[PDB]
Amino acid sequence: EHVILLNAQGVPTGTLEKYAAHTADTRLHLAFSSWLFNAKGQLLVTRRALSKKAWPGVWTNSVAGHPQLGESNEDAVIRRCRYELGVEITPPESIYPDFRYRATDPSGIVENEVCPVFAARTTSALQINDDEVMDYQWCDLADVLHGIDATPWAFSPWMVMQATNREARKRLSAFT
Amino acid sequence: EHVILLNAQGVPTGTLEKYAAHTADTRLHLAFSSWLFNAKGQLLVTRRALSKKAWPGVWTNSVAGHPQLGESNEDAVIRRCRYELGVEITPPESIYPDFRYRATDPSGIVENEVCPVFAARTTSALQINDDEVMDYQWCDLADVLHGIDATPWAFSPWMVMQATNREARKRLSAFTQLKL
Ligand SMILES: *[C@](C)(CO)CCOP(=O)(O)OP(=O)(O)O
Ligand SMILES: *[C@](C)(CO)CCOP(=O)(O)OP(=O)(O)O
Ligand SMILES: [Mg+2]
Ligand SMILES: [Mg+2]
Ligand SMILES: [Mn+2]
Ligand SMILES: [Mn+2]
Repeated sequence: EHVILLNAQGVPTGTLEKYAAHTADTRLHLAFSSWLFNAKGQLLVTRRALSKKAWPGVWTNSVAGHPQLGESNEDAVIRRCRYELGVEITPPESIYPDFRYRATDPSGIVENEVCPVFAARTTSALQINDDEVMDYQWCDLADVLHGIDATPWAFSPWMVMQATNREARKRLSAFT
Repeated sequence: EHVILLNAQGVPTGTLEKYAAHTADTRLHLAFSSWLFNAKGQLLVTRRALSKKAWPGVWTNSVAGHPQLGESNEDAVIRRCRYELGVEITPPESIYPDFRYRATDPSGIVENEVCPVFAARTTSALQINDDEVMDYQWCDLADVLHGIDATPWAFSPWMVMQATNREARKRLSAFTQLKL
């Protein structure tokens, strides 16, 4: 498992093993983020396990990860959905293609990522991997957005940025 | 370091070392909770360190803990503000003296408490103890209660229980006024 190093524009230039890649000095690399809703249209919010190297125990959007060499983003989303949440989904759709971001977690670990965002529908029940997810909630995107809007700090900075982007937010609410 | 065990009545019967006291079988014990406001009237919200035995890495109100033998609840609040936040405060005001709660944390640790709740004002800078607190925010009370109303699952339930109590809530409003 690797992350794909990106140059100034997003051209891959190499790889690092995923664990060695996330440090206090994390270099720019490829990523994705996805927002999952159920058939009923509830938003799935997850809490990252205490063993995640970056933002452990943080409430965030449904699923995020790092596409591997030669892997489509949509495939990356599907893979991590199965891996973290043991869940099957509809074909992921673009919600925030240009999302890119850098931040530092309370322990000083950095994530530095070009991160296209997607939305999709689960088509199966969840089967949680507790090495990745320590908790989750099915809720209403409206309340979730109220929450991000009221107390952003209660949530991952990445989740907050995606939901604060006008386009992404409008797309998530129409997805719903 | 211990907790003060209480019988069915809220009456002390002795003590138990703190760590050992908090398990899946936690006995009723004495505790406290405090909501801290700075001079501006902003509420301090904190994120419990990852190493906390109960609700590690969870967002909650400013400070909480266990009064020790011979110590008053109010001196408890004061000591813990110093210990966890390194911050001095005004005399803790009682805002929810009869709060009592039981809850199981994401890993099964139970907390079972008689937990009088206080509010105070800080009178010094923070010196966060990262053995106890991994993150904090200064914010507007109304915002926090909106976050609490919207996604209550994103916070420790104790903060939520205390905050949805009408009088404790009104008392907390009193501390949002600026004060020099
Ligand atoms: C970037 C947006 C956030 O760091 C996505 C990375 O997700 P993460 O869950 O940390 O990666 P994995 O461990 O591959 O799931
Ligand atoms: C009861 C309200 C919550 O469990 C107070 C105990 O909180 P905690 O901060 O975990 O106690 P200490 O470890 O003594 O600080
Ligand atoms: Mg992930
Ligand atoms: Mg405490
Ligand atoms: Mn990464
Ligand atoms: Mn306790």
